[PDB]
Amino acid sequence: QVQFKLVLVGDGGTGKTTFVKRHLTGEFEKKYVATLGVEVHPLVFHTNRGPIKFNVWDTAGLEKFGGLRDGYYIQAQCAIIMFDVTSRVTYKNVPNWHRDLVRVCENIPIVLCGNKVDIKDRKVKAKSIVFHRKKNLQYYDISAKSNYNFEKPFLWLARKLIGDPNLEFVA
Amino acid sequence: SIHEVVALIEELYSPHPKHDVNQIQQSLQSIQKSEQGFHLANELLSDDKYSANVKYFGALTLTVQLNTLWNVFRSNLLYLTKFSTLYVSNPNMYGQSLIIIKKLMSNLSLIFTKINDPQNMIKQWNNPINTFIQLMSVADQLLLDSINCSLTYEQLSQFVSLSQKHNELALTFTEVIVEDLTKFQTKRHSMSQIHEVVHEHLYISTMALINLNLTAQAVFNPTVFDCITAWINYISLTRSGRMDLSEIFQNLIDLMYQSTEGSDGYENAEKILTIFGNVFANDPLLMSYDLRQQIECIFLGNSWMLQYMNYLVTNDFFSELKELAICIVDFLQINTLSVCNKLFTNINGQVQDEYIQEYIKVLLQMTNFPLTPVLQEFFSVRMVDFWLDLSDAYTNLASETLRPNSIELSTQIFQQLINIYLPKISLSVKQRIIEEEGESTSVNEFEDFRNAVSDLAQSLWSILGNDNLTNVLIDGMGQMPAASDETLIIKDTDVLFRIETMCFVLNTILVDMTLSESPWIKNIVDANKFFNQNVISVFQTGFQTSASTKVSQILKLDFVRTSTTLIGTLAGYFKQEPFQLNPYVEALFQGLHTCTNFTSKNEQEKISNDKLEVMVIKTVSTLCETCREELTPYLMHFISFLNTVIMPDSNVSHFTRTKLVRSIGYVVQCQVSNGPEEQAKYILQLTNLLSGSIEHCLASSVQLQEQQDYINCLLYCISELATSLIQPTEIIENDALLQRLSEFQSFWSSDPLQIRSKIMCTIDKVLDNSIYCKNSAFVEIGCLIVGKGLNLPDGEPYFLKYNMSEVMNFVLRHVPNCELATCLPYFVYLLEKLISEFRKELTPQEFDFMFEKILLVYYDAYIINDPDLLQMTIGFVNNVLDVKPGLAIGSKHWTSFILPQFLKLIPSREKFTIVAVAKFWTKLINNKKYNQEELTTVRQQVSSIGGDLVYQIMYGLFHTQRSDLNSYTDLLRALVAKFPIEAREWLVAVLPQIAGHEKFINKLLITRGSRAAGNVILQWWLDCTTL
Ligand SMILES: Nc1nc2c(ncn2[C@@H]2O[C@H](COP(=O)(O)OP(=O)(O)OP(=O)(O)O)[C@@H](O)[C@H]2O)c(=O)[nH]1
Ligand SMILES: [Mg+2]
Repeated sequence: QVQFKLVLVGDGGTGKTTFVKRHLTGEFEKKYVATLGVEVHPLVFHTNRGPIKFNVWDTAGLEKFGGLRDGYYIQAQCAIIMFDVTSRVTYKNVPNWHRDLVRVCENIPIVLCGNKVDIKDRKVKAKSIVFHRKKNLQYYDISAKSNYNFEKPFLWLARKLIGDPNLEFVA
Repeated sequence: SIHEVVALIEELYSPHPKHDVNQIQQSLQSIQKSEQGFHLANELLSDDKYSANVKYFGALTLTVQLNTLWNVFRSNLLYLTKFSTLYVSNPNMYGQSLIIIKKLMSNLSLIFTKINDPQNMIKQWNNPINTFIQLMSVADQLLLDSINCSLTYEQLSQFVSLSQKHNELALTFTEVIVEDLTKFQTKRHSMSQIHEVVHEHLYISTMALINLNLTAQAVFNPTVFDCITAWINYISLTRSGRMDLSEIFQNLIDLMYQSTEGSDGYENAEKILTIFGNVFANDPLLMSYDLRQQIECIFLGNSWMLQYMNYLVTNDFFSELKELAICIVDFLQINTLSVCNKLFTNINGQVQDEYIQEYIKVLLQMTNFPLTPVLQEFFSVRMVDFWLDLSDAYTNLASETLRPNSIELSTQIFQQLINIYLPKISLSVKQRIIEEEGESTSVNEFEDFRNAVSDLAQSLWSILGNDNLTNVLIDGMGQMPAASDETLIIKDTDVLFRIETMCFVLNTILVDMTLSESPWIKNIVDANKFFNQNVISVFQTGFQTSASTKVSQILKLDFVRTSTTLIGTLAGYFKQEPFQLNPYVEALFQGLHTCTNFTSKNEQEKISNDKLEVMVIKTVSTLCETCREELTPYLMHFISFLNTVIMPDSNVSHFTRTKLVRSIGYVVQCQVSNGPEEQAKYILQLTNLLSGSIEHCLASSVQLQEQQDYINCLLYCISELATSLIQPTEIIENDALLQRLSEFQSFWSSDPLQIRSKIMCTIDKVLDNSIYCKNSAFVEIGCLIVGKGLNLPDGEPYFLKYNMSEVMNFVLRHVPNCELATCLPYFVYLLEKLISEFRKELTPQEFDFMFEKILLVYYDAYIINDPDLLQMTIGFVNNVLDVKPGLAIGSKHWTSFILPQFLKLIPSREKFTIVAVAKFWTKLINNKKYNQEELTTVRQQVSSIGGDLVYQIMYGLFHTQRSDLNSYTDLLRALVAKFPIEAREWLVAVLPQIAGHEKFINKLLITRGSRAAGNVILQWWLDCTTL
């Protein structure tokens, strides 16, 4: 099997830990306990060309709990930035996380994820998002509570990291 | 110990580590800070043998100034020193060693912002560029002291750019500084002090360096571009002192226009276009009018711009052409109001007409851009928004200022506009997209494009009207047979695509209309003999399509979708002219019969079959919603067809079963010309059918997934029947019912046919089965059925109107047996519907009864640690406060349970729980439905728990984040609005439990009264966070 380092960043809340927990166990955490520094978890996906595993570095969004902060980004091979579509202030810090990532890993693939689309009091609309300019960067509406675009940010990553737009993740 | 530190640093960054990287990184966090953590970074950076990751971890460990006043100097000294080491080693090298330099730069930015900050050491560090740049000219440690705020000559500045990497580092350093200042500004609002020292030293030398890079050959370095954008984004957030950028914009224009294919392959062209697009999309007034007009001349014109566009289209650089188009549209969209003024109003007689009509001609000419949309060009795509804004500007002009030719010229322009866009949104375009890319994201962008064009056409209706838009679409579509052959299959693909796009835009225009206020639609369709025939032939052609390829499949779905939605919207016409409805009804049911008896099992053609089927049934139901009186002759047939497909052994879908029942119910609802008994005959037949099918399914087989889905289908059929039998709230011609109102009111109040009892005995049999009562889906549909008759207009003779007891018995029979965490919200929403319906009859004893049985007994083992259910209970109490507050105030659980529990939930960490409890307390304080006794008692009660309450608030803001601060302000503010005297009595005791600045807010929160808190609050939170 092949292994890839993913770093998961974004402001506190937004749902990074619940995202990786839904991918790992199918559980949906309703309560918010902020992470302290990082948590590293393997996620294996099955597909053609054998399985591929992302070891995911769920970082802390609160700077009070940042831990190593930039140190987690070293040797990173892909990144996921995440914001809360119900909290516009989380979307305004997206370029902050983006430059913090690319100042140590500039040409790596990064997926931008608007979480919590299931909440229909949505305050950020997809036409407002413009960070799909470059090719090493992609946007997706996702919801860790609704599984909407569940494992699509990992599909796009995988496709660019191995170099084939056709994997589809067989179960 | 340094060797083992380096060891586990390397092990942190290894691909296959042991010893658990989580514990490794925790141990690394333990090392910083420490007695030697600072010295550790020292020895980690100064030793040459350490690797890049290890040196960068050292640079990171230096960042712990967030862990009294002179160790700041020590760390500053070390940043400068290691900075100089690693930046001298950079020029005589090639690559790989830049990220550690960047980190040292970022930390020097943070130092820069700590020293130059309010709140005999040293106060000044004015120009980090000068400080940085005097340190290659170099008894030793004494230098750094005087080099600190040392002035640099602009000649010696230029001397440093003797090599190219020196220029790179100098530009990158200002870039880093303003990027970190931008990050700090986004998070934190306490830097209006440092923006002036940046304005007054760093700005000048930065503009000098950027301008030298832009004007001097042989020293230019593309990094300047990454620098410029930085300083743009930094200047945009400060204010939209004034930092200029006008000369930089001028030189960027000049450098762009010197970039050609032969000069540098338009590299500088695309870079400066990205910069200008950033400016135009986010802060366009940052560029002055003169420079914007130079840009306007260049964008619109042998001309440079044209020679660039061809360069993009011959080499198929469609992505770069797309981003060019985005930039140009964002530019053009700056002066839409002035263009609208200089065109249509009169506030150089025509030599500015000769200019602006040419302007409009080349904007139309650019919109029509000779390439296929989304697949090649977004010029037509991206400035649907320009034309939308221009039409909105025209329609919003003052009626007394328009030119005499305004109507005519606007009609000409915005009509040639639709002439342009109709071929652009042809399904032939989507066909080609999926032929060359398949079901990519380009088709999602194409759908977005058609929807944007449809919104544009809706906007243009107010300018063009029916005479110059809608009648054009209907006339051009209704004077010739698209398929004169009586097969009614449109045989030519081109006329098919054309008529489909026309149907699409006609639909979009027709939905904004209520086709009953005007006989226009009947008058215009009567003048077009082939209109209905062509609509039906579009439907038939699309739906009899031999879907050979998946391209043809998705296009078939598109054609039938367009045609069916058009039929559904023409329903209003059909009501004005019913003798045209029968062909549509016959075609729809013939196609439905085609769907159902279709048994060919490709398994992926049946998904398309079911999509076609649901489209068909949606449109027959939308026709029945409006034409229910005109469809009476079909009723007996519908009921018969329902009987042949309601059975589970049918190839119909459950959703079509439900929509068919709903449409039948629509037709039954208006059958009031006789007594209520004849209509109740139909209703009894339908309810017996549905309930008997449910009971047969429950008794005949084990309830596997098939049987569960069928039970769900039938419960939704009952719900659709109940919904379709609700009287339409709008008054309709010849009610006839109104002559018979009393005798329906007396009939369904008695319900001799026992419809309500039958229906809820069915629901009970479903939910008394263990398999279903634990299923929130079926709990939901049952609660919906029980709640249809609630909150309807008083006196409406609605058949399924359950009284209060009947409702609660229901919930009382089924909350002990359901899965609470998933099912209880539906019961609680039904109880809220109940208490809204019966608000004037309810007593606090009945409120306590339903609050105890449904919520309080389950609060600890199921609710207290479940955010959804907790927000549910808070919303229930809030709803009772909205409706009839004395029910909760007079409750025996008010002081006992509600106030203490909602008092504890204030420092919750879930944002919606926070906003729910804040809503609770705010409405408790600000409820205007109180009588004076209730108000007195509520003030007594809030005065009793006010100290605990204000503690819980301040306890929350101490630990919560900036996003959920506002949710507390509205709460806290409320207090000082109503209890200003106790407030400080409560503040002086809770603030020391969680010094000067505290008293500050106490003097400035109560002084404000209300409305402008929060601004007073965060300046407190920003104080009491650092410590
Ligand atoms: N409605 C909805 N809520 C969600 C969704 N995803 C997460 N949440 C909620 O949002 C909160 C986010 O919590 P976390 O996942 O721990 O946030 P985080 O990214 O780990 O934040 P930090 O630990 O501070 O870095 C949780 O309480 C979830 O209940 C979602 O997709 N939809
Ligand atoms: Mg987390």
